[PDB]
This record gives sequence, structure tokens and C-alpha cells, in this order.
Amino acid sequence: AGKLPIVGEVVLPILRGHEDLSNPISTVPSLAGVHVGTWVEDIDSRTFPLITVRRVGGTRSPEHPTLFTQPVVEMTAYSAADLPTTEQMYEDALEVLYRAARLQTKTPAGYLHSVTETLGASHGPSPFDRTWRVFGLIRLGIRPPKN
Amino acid sequence: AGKLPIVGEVVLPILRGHEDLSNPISTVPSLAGVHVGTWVEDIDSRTFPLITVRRVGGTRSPEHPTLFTQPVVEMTAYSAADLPTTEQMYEDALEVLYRAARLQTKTPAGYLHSVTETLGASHGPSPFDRTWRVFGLIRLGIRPPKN
Amino acid sequence: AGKLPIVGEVVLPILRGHEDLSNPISTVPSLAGVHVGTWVEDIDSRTFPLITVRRVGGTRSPEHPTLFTQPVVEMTAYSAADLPTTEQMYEDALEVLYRAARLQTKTPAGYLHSVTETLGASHGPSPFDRTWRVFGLIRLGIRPPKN
Amino acid sequence: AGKLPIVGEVVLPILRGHEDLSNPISTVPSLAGVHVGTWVEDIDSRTFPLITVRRVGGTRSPEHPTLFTQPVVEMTAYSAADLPTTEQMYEDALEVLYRAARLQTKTPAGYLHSVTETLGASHGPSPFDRTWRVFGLIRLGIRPPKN
Amino acid sequence: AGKLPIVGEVVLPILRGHEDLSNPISTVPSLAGVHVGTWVEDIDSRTFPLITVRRVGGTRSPEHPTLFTQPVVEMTAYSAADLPTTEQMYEDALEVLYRAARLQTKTPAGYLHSVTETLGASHGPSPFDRTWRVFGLIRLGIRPPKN
Amino acid sequence: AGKLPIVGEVVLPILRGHEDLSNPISTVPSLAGVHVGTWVEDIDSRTFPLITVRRVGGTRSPEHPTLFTQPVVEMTAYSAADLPTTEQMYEDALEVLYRAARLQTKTPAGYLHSVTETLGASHGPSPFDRTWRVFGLIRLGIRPPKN
Amino acid sequence: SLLDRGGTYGSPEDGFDPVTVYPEVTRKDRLGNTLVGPSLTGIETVARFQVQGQSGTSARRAEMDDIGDMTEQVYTMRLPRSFTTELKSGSEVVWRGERWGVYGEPRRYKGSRRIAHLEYTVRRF
Amino acid sequence: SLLDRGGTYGSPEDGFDPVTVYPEVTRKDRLGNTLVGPSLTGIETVARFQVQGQSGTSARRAEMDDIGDMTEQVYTMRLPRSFTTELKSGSEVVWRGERWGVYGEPRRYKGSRRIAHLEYTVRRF
Amino acid sequence: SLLDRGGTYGSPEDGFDPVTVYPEVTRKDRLGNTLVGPSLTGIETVARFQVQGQSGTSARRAEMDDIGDMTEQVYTMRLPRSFTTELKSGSEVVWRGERWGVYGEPRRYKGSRRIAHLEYTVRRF
Amino acid sequence: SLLDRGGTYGSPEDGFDPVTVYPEVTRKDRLGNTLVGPSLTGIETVARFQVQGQSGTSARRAEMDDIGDMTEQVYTMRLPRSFTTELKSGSEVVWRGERWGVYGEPRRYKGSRRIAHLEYTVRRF
Amino acid sequence: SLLDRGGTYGSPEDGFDPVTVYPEVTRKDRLGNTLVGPSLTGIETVARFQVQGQSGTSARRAEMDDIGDMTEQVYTMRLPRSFTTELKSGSEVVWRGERWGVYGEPRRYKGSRRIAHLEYTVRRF
Amino acid sequence: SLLDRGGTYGSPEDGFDPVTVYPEVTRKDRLGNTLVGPSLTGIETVARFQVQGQSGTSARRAEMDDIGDMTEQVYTMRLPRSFTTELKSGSEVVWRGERWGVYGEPRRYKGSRRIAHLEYTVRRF
Repeated sequence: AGKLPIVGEVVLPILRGHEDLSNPISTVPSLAGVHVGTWVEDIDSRTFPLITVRRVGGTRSPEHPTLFTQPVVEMTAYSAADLPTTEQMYEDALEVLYRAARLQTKTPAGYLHSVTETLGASHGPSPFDRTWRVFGLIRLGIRPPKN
Repeated sequence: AGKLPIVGEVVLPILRGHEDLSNPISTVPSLAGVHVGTWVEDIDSRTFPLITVRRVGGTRSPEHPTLFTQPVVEMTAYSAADLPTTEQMYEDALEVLYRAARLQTKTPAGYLHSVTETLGASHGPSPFDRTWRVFGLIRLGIRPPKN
Repeated sequence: AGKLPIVGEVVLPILRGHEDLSNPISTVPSLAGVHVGTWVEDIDSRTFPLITVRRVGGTRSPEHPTLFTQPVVEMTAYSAADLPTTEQMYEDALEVLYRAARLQTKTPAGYLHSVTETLGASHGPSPFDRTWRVFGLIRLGIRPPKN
Repeated sequence: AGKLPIVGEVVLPILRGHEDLSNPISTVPSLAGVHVGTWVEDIDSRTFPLITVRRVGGTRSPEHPTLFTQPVVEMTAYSAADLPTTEQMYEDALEVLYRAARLQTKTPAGYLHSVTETLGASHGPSPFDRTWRVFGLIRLGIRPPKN
Repeated sequence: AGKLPIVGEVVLPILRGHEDLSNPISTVPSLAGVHVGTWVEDIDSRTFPLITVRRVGGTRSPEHPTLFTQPVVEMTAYSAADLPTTEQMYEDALEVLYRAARLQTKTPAGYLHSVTETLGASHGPSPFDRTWRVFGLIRLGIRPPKN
Repeated sequence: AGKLPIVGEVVLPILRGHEDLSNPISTVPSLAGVHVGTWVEDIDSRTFPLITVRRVGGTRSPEHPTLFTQPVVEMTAYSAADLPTTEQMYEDALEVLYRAARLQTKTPAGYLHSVTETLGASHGPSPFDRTWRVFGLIRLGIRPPKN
Repeated sequence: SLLDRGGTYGSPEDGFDPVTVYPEVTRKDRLGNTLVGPSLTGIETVARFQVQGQSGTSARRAEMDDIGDMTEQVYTMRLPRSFTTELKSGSEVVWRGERWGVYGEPRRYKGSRRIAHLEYTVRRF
Repeated sequence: SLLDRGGTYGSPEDGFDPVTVYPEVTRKDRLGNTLVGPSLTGIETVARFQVQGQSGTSARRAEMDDIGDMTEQVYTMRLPRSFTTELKSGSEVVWRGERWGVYGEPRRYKGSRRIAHLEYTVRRF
Repeated sequence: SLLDRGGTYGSPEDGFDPVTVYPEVTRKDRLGNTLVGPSLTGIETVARFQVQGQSGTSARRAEMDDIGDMTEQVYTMRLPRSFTTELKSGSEVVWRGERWGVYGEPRRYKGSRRIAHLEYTVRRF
Repeated sequence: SLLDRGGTYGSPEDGFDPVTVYPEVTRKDRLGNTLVGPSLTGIETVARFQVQGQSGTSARRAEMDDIGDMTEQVYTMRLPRSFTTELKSGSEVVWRGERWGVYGEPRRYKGSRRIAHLEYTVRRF
Repeated sequence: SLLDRGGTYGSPEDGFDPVTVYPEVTRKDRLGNTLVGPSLTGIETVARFQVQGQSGTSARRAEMDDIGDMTEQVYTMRLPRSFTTELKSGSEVVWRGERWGVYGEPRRYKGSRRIAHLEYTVRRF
Repeated sequence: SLLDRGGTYGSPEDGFDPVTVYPEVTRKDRLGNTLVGPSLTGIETVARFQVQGQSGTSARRAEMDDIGDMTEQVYTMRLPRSFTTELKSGSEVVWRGERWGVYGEPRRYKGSRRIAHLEYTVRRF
């Protein structure tokens, strides 16, 4: 049964709402037009609003290291609009990950098996010109694709 | 049940005594004229007294993520008057949140379910010219609106 | 019934030995002439020896938030004389709080119910020209005025 | 029977896929041409992609110090290509350690007896111009060679 | 029973070997001629070797706050000679405390009831010139004088 | 029973292989010619390889303070050769301490009773021009020299 | 005087680039907090830009690799004195088709009626 | 000349701005601590303001968005020697119709009887 | 003019070295993030390199042994004004057979038609 | 000779303020530590004060509200060469009726027998 | 011409010292890592050493005493321009019979064909 | 010239003070570590002391009150060129009957036969 993916190949199709990894604009109704990625673009290219996900920890499962894994991702959300809009945008990203976990959603790279906040949506200082950042740590759980 | 709100759409009507989100001036008898918000305005516009509520953490409830939330807010009171007036004003903000929890108050965005100090009132250094600050962390509990 | 006070309105009458909040000079015989208050004055007004108490966390009690509070106060003692005099002065301030607690002393703003060190008398660096600081954390307990 | 080695003499042949310690580029199919070593070469000699192994802790076993030891190694993967290639390369290296432990892989300096992550694939800031870095801690366990 | 003392009025006669508080040179045979105090003197009178004792802080006992107390002191030893002499001087000072506790030694200010290291003798950077420093924390126990 | 020693009077004869304290060059065959001491010499005198043993904590035992003690020693290996040679030199120092403990090795100053690691061999930055440091903390037990 | 030279947006003088300047306005957010930001309607004008920020604790920050392809640029900026509008710290400028924020309030120089002028900083990150 | 130069509040010299100056008084708080602050009655006068400057560690504090729309503005201030009232760290000034605190005690220069003057700092923020 | 002096890649002036310069190109990673880096085809030109004033907190950082054999080198770098292409952050240069990154965006000096030029910084680490 | 200048406590000359100077003595605390501090009997003199000890960007320390309200002032001080007593670092000065501590030991300049003098720093915080 | 001027090792010029210079080699360690270090065969030559000094951040580092008897010395070195070999940062120098490391790569100054030279830092700790 | 004018311990010039200088001696401790410290026998000579520029962070540590009465003071010390023995880190000097340590190795200047000299820093803590 396949190989375990890097966490971005499972989370990003689920937040974006399409299987095409080359197209970073989200199409999910709660997040239409939100750019979703692993890495913040150069100022001559970046567009807000923006969701960004990075792996911060989380081992493979010690029971079977090749069959289940529990990566922890720091999810973040940025906007140039106002602080309430970036709080609602992070809440609208949790409401996608929880539903995508209930439905056990398949992606070409693997299955999203479970979701758990380990540090919930938190306001912090932003490194960009005039934008509001909120962030939190999600412990995911991921299983390999069939065959 | 409806969708769960951002924490500001529940706490602010409860501290202000209005359902009107456009008007930050509190009308609660113990906090009359206190400006209550989530962001500190430009120097040419701000006024003291001021209360700032700002989300620091706290997850959805893990056994029903779409039906209950325990957000942690940092609540901060600022004054230009004196330190006793600043801690009395934070004290009178707790006495409103605890009453609003016992009475189970409905807000158009959600119900305030319960309140708990995670870190009590504490004096600290203030970022503005000649004002005093006291702050603490409140773990709230929020339930979705009825529709 | 009453209302719970800010911690200064209970501790200061007990350290000063009089109910007049406008007069910071202590009259308790082990602390006679010591200036006691929440906020050190400008250098043109300040005098030593001096004690100061700051609110530094500690919550309302979970089971009855409107009836009993356990505020932590940082207590600090300063002198221009010598280091063993600030140790003796801080030590003599505990002897007043423990007596005032076991006697269950009433003040117009509330009753001092119990006293407990949570970080004992400790020597530290002083922010003032040629003076010694001794400090510690006291977790108090407070009950509201009976009326 | 034998003596316990420095940790590099066990895991470097296992990540490289050959017992020749003089030849740092790996030949394992998932890591073809990756440079693997304890120490980053001078800028006139660096090539990317690169994996590095550093000991960070972990004792001899307390009940037979000469017979078993559990060194914690930090493993860090660097690339000039992109972040996905860097976390793919780290997973494709960690898959070799988990297989090499399951097979009890004999190396001329000792046997790799077990493998266990204690931090997993955290993304971090790189010290080298235009390169991504991901790192984690692995608690290995190693047995001395038979003689 | 008298009032509880400040810790310097008990420890210093035990280290010095005489009840004259005005004379900082110790006479106990293991420490003949070291200077024992709570405050490092000005460089125009400072004399090495010296032992500095100061309260890092530990509470009254909660069982009877007026009858037994457990002050933690940071004890330090300094020398201009060499590091071995500075270690040996800390060991020889600690051996006086462990004996003076066993004998329940009376001091005019109180009784040294018990001794316990909470952080053992350790080397660290010295604040001044050629000298070496060794330090640790002792939780003492003190009983009031029998007046 | 005699007095307990400073930890350097026991650990150094075990690592050096002779109880002449005036001669810091080791003769133990696994690490012969290594300079073993407690204090790194001036740049005009120092020679590499070097081992530094430094007291970093560990109390007398509370059961009988004058009969048994458990110093914690930070042990550090330095070399100008390469990182693997610095690792193997630290391993070859543990292999001597564990053997010397297994025998209860006698020295003029005391008996080495037991050896354990509280932080295992780890790589770190070196304060000396073009050298590698490997270090860890050993907790080791000592007993009095009979008599 | 260099304070009064500049020309106009369609044809500047030698040292001056044409810019669109968006002065500050205040908006309410969803919860009634007041935020400063750039107006929707820009003013065509010309401006004198000069390099800034070369001190060793800030020259290191010019390019980063921690979470994204981030860079930071800093310039002092001045409009000719015929531009009577003032750019408060929420304002923005379009220069060379890039969008540059004003950064902090304007510095005021006022020594005498012929020396007097305002100088801005602009920043992009 | 420049030390004595300032006009009246209704008619400044061109290098000077009219200000209302609130000298310090002390009040007791609710628990008997004396607090310094500005008097309720202001003295109308004129003052000379010049920008206090920047460094790589302090220029980055001119505008922020950690918790609010913060800015900081630092100016030195001098009052003409006919002004015999002395301001103190609790004093405030109204300049251009906005309210500026004095920051730290006055810097007192007394090299000789004709050079002697006081300079203040004011900080907004 | 020390501006536009340099000559050509086959025959430089004295102050100038021949370089191959790889301008900005934008690419997608596996996950559709938009990265920036050097083009695969570089222009051949001449360039003026001068040691940047690496001092104090940054001087100790010239060589390190915490994880590997590591150094930093910093040069300001400038091209003759006949070179009309602009390099950007994450463009690269081959100088003296070594490969050097442009660090941060170019600094634009524009005071008048005669004086106007761009200066870059390059690093190798 | 500005080193020999300045009058007497009743009539000081122009650049100099009359002061009472309390030279150092050593007391013992109740545990037998010696401590430096000012004598009970002060010497009446005249002294010259100037506005800074040494330069620094950390001028934010001049006023604070972290605990209580506080300011720090620093002046360089000098005494005429006829004043033969030396003030060690435990000493104090009364200036304008305020009380100012000497801060650190005096700085000795001794280039030649006519240049030679001592200079002191004083603080109040 | 202070760049070309200098003696032979057996007979230095006014203000130059004789040195043995050990240029770079690479060695391979027990585990196949590639390490820089000094060659075993030295080139005898002369060199000009000047103190690099310390800024106030680092003047404290000259004699440390926390872990051992430790000092740090920083000198700037130049070799006569006829010396064609180059010391690539892993290199070492023997000066006054004691052994000094080169620190970081050489600084290259090349503004003009007669002014061009390389300068090194050497360090000992 | 100023490099070698100083007189004798019984009769200095005016710019120089008489000192007893204790050269470096090395000794074994109880455990065989080789320490360094002042010799038991001093050399009587004369020296030129000048106040060191503490104007960084060091001016805030000229007097401190956290653990004891402590007062770092720093001077730059030089001996006439007729004094042939070098001092080293942890050598000591007696000046005004106080005892001052040499701090770090001598700074060595050697521009020419006419300019060549050593200069030392000294400290008291």
C-alpha cells in the first residue's frame, strides 16, 4: 500500500478544493480566492489573503512507522483587510479540515485520517507591511494511498 | 445550530452592553464610557479608558469540534487616571463576564457558556505615554447560535 | 453581600495600621515611618525605607467567583541604610500579615482571610541609586465587606 | 565481544549504502547522489543536496554500559532545489533508517538495532544562501560487532 | 520564644566560629582567616579568600509560620589562589554546616535546626579580576531563640 | 573515615592512569598522551588533545552527608584533528570511567564508587581556533579514603 | 531652490520620479475598531527618493529565507512644497508601478520660512 | 540671539510655533501615592522644535502593528529665555493642536551667563 | 566617469573584472509555490567590486566552526550603465570562477542625469 | 585657565554652581560588612556641570512607568584645582538643593603639569 | 610604494616582520568529510602587521577567565605584492615564533592596476 | 620624543607616574593545571596612564550595586622604550599604591624604527 507522502501533498488539495497541485488559489466556498501554500512569495508576486502551512514536528507512528504518521503543521492566515477577517479566515480553515477528516477524504498522495488542534487560533505579530497574522498548530494524521 | 463565531462577536456585545458592533463605547453601568475593542487605534483617534480583548489560544472541543469551543482571550485594561482605577476597571470587567455567564447570555453570533481565569489580573509595563496596564487570560466557552 | 475589592484596599490598611488610605506612612510599631504603597514616587518626593505591593496574578475562586479571591501580591522592601535592614524590614512585614490573617482583621473594603508565601523573601538588584531590594510573592485570600 | 563505535561509523554506511567510509555520496535508490556526512565542507567544496548527522545526546545503557547504547542524532537535510524536495529527501532518508533497523543491518563497526524519532521533520531557517533545511532528532540504538 | 531571625544572624556565627557579628574573619580551623559575609566589599578593602552568603528565598513553614522557617541561601566561595583551593574551601564550609546542624548549635539570634543542599557545589564565572568562584544553594531550617 | 575529597582528586587519577597529581599527560593506553585537567591553560602553554572535567552540580547524599557524595561532572573533550577523533576520544574516556567504577578503583584521595551519564556525549561549538568540542555530564559517586 | 523644483507627473525635472500618492483615510472594521489605511483615490505628483538604512544591524535584513522570499527596501521621500497635502502614516505611494508604504509620520523641518519642509520615509517588505 | 528670539503666542518669529504649555503638578491617587501630571491651566507661549533623530535599533519603532496602530515621534524643544517657568517629566505641551508629553527632565546648559539655556524632549507615542 | 567606464568581457579596464551574470527567473515548485532564482543563460559583462564595511557584530561572523567550514564575504558590486538589464534579489553572478548571489534588491541613486546609477551587494556563504 | 576658574560658595563666577560636597566614609552594617557612603559633614565649594556622561542611543531610559514613575539624569562634573579632596564613588553632592550621587571613581587626566585634572560623573535616579 | 616594498626573510625592511606562511590544503577525515587546514610545508616571507583593535562590544573579550586562561588578539596582515600565493582562510602563519590563524578569506582591493592588493586578518585565541 | 622621555622611579617627568611592575610568572595548581600570575619580585619604573573610552555599554558598569560595592575602571598604560621586558595578560602593576592588572596582551605597533612601541590596557574591578 504505497508510501507515506510529505504533509503538503495531503493538506493542500483539501484546503484548495482541487487535486491540481500547480494552482495555489483556493476554490472552497468559505475560502474562495485565498492563496494557499507552503512558502510566502516575493513581494512582486504575493497576494493577500494568504494561508500558509509549515511542518513543525510529529513523528511516524511507532506501532508501524511505514503505515501511519502524525505530522504537526503550523497553519497561519494573513490578510490586508482587518483583524476580524483573518480570525474568520482561520476559523473557516478549521471548518474545512474537520469536515475533510469526518469524510476520510482521499487525495492522490494519501488519506487525511484525523485532525487535532494542539495550539488553537492565536493572534501574533506579522512580518509584512500592513497585515494581521493568526496561527496555530494542527496535529494531523495521514495514511498511505492504496496499492 | 449555526456556525461557531470568532470570539470577538460574542465577548464584545457582553462587555459593551450593545448588540451594535459599530459602536465601541461601553454602556454597562460599571464600565460606562470605557472604549472596548480588539485593536488599539491611532494616537489622533484613541481615548482612555480602554479595554482590549485579544485571542491567545484555546481549541475547539475535541469530542464535538463543530458544537463547542474554549477560546482563551487576553483581556487588558488601560487608563490615564491612576493604577487603582485601572485594576478596578479590570475587576469590574470580570464581574460583568461572570454575571453574563451565569445568566447564559445570548448574543446574535452565539451563546456565552462559561468563563474561567487561566492567569488572573496582573500589573505590567504599558506601551503608551503615561498610562497604566493590567491584564489576564480568560478561558471562555462558546456555543453556536440557534438560528 | 458586598463587592470584592482591589487587593490594595485590603493589604494597605493592614500594613499601614490605619484605615485612612490617603496617608502612606506606616504606624505599626515594627514598621514605624515606613512608606507603604503601590507605586514608587518621583525622585523629588520619594523617601526610604519603603515597601511596595503589586498585583501579580492569582484568580477568583472557581466554585464561587463573587465570594472569595486569592490574589498574588509581589511584596518588595527597599532601604538606603544596609542589606540586613531590608531583610529585617521584609521579615517584619510578614509578621504583620500573618498576625492580621490569624486575627481575621476587618478593613472597610474587605476581610483578610489567609496568607501564604509562594516565593519567600529573596535578595535582588535594585533600580534606585544605592539601595537594597528584598522581594517575594504572597498569595492572599480576601472576603467581601459583609454589607 | 567488540567495542561500541562512534555513532557515525554505524549510520553513515546505512544512509550511504556502502561500507567505504571515504566516499560521502550515497548510492541508495531513494537518495542517489545525496552527500551524507558529519560536517559541512568549505564553500568551494559544498554540493547540494546534502544530509548531515550530528550527535546531540543519549547515554550508554545503564544496566550494561559496554553492551548497548542509544545515541540521539540530529539528522538535517539541505537542498538548493525547493522546500518540497527537502522534506521529501528527509522522509526518503528516514524510510532507509526504519528499514535498516527492521533488517538489523550489520555494519563493520556495529549493528543498527533500533530507530525512534523524538522530533520529526521540523522545517527551520538555513545558514546557507538560497537553501531550505528540515531537521529532526532520532534516538538510535546500536550493538557492538561480534569477534 | 523570641521572634524568628533573618538568616544572616544565624548562619554567619556558625561559619565564623564566634558570636561577634562585627568581625567578618572566620576562626573555625577548616576556614581560618577567610572573610565570611553577605556583601562583597569595595575593592580598596576587599580581601580574598571570602565566602558570600545571601538569601535566594524560601518560605516560613505553613504549619506554624511564627515557629519554624526554611530559608534557601546561595552560598559562594571566591579565591585568588586556584580553582582546587576554591572547591576545597566550599567543601570545608559545607562540612561546617552539616556538623553545626547535627549538634543543633545555639546562636544568640536562633538555632540552626537542619541543612540540605538543593543545588550542590558548582563552578561558574567570577565577577572580578583573577579570581575563581564556586557556588550552590542550601535550604536551611531555623528555630526561634528560647527567650 | 577521612574527609570526602574535591571531585578532581578522584576523577583525574582514573583518567590519567597515575596518582601523581603534578603531571597532566595521561598514560591509559586507549587515550594516551591526552592532556587531562580541570582548567584550560594559556594559549602559549596549551596542547591538544585535551580533556576538561569541571564540577557542575551534585550534592552530598542526604542519608549520611559525610559518608557518600554524588558530584555531577561536566566532561569535555577537545581536539585539533577532526570531529570523529574528538568523539572517539570522549568514548574512550567513558570506557575508562565505567571500567574504573566496575572495579571500585582506589585513589589516595577516595574511592570511585559508581558512574552514570545524566547527559550523553554531544557535539557543540568550541571557544578555541579550529578545534572541535564534544561534551556530556557524568554523575559519579565517591566514598572516603578509609583511615 | 531644491525644495520647490520638480515639474509635473507628465514631465518631471531631473532628480524626480512621477508617483501616485494615496493619502490616509480611516475605516471601521467588522467589530467597530477604527483602522488607518490608504484612500481609494490617488493624487498624481512627483517625488525625490534617496537610499537609506545601510547601518550594520539593518543592512543584514535586506533578504531573508526563513518562511518566504522576503526582502526589505527603505528610501527617504520628498514631494515639492507646492504639494500642500500631508501623508499621515497610513498612506501609500505608487512609484515605478510598485506600491510603497509611508513609514511613520513625516519629519518636520522648520528652521526658517525658506528652509522649512516635510520629509517622509517609504518602505517595502 | 536665537536663545532670546521667540515672538508672542499671537505673533511668532518664523522659526517658532505657538504652543500651550501645561507645567507639572502632583495629585494623590485613590490609595495615597502621589502621581506627577500636567496642570489643568496652560501657559500660552512659543517653542522651537527639531527632530531628535534615528539609529538602526530605533528607526524600526517609528510605526508598528503588533497590537494596534502605534507610532512614535521624537522632537527636541526649546522655549525662549523670557519663559521663567521650568517644565518637568510629568508636564505636557499642545503643538499644532495635538498633545505632546515632555520626556525626561530638561537638559541644562550653563557654559557661561550668555550661552546658558534649557533644552527639552517631547515624544507623543 | 567612473560610471560607464568598464569596457568589455574580453578586455576590461583596470578597476573591473569580467563576470557572467544570471538575471532573475521565476519557477513553480512541486506544490505550486512561486520561487525565484538565477536564469540558466547568463549575460557576459564587466563589474566593479569593492569590499563592504563588515564591522563590529558582523566582523566576528567572517569564519565559523559550529556545524561546518563556513565563511561570509560581502562586496558592493556595480555594472557600467551600458548594461541595461536589472538584476534582482536571488539573481546570481560568476566572478573569478566562483558563484556569488546578489543580496537584496539594487540601491537606486538618481540625483541627476549625470550622477544616476544602480549599486548592488553580493555575498558568498 | 578654565581648570583654576570659579569663585567661592557665596559668589561662584559664571559657568559654576555652588554645591555642598559630601566625601566618602565607610560604615559597618549589623553583620560586620563595611559599606561606602557619604560623610555627615559636607564641604562647601563651586562646580561645573555638563549634560552627558558618555554617548548612547538608549536615551529611552530617561523616563519610565514600569514600576512607579522614574527618571534618570547624568551630568559630567568638575571642581576647581584648589579643591584638594578627592571624592570616591560612595560620595554625594548637593546641587540646586537636589542630592546627586558621584557615579564610579574619578577619571584622571595627567598629560602634563598644567593640563592635569580630575573629572567626575554624577547621576540622579 | 608601500605595497611592493618589503625585505627578504633573512633581512626585513623597516616595519616588516619575517614569517613562515603555511598555505591551504584539504584533508579527508575518518568518515570521509573534507576539512581545510594548513599545509605541512611553509613558505618563508615577510609581512606587515597592524592592530585591528576592539569596538566596545568586544573590548571585554581580550582576557576571558570563565573556562580557562584565555585571550584573543586580532591583527591585520599584508604580504609584499610580489608574493603570488594566496592564504584561503584554513591557512596559518608563524610570527615572532608563535602560530596565528588567518581569519576569514582575504579582502581584495582592486580599484586600479597600481593600487591593487590583498589584505588578511590574522587571529589567535 | 614622547615614546621614551619618562625619568626614573625616584624622579619621573610630569606626564608619567612611578609604578612597580610585576612581570608574568607561571605556576602549577594542586591538580597540575598550569596557571599564570604576577611574579613575587617587581621592577620599579615609570608609566603614562590615559583614561580609556568606556563610551559603549561599559560606562553603565562603572559602578554597580547588585552583589557588592563594585566599580570597573580602565586605563591605557605605556612604558618608556628603554623598558625591555614585556608584560603579558595577568601580569600586574602597582600605581598610586593601588594594584592594577594588565588586561589582555600588549597591542604592538611597528610602523618603523621611529614609531615602534607597545601599549597595554590595565583594569581594577
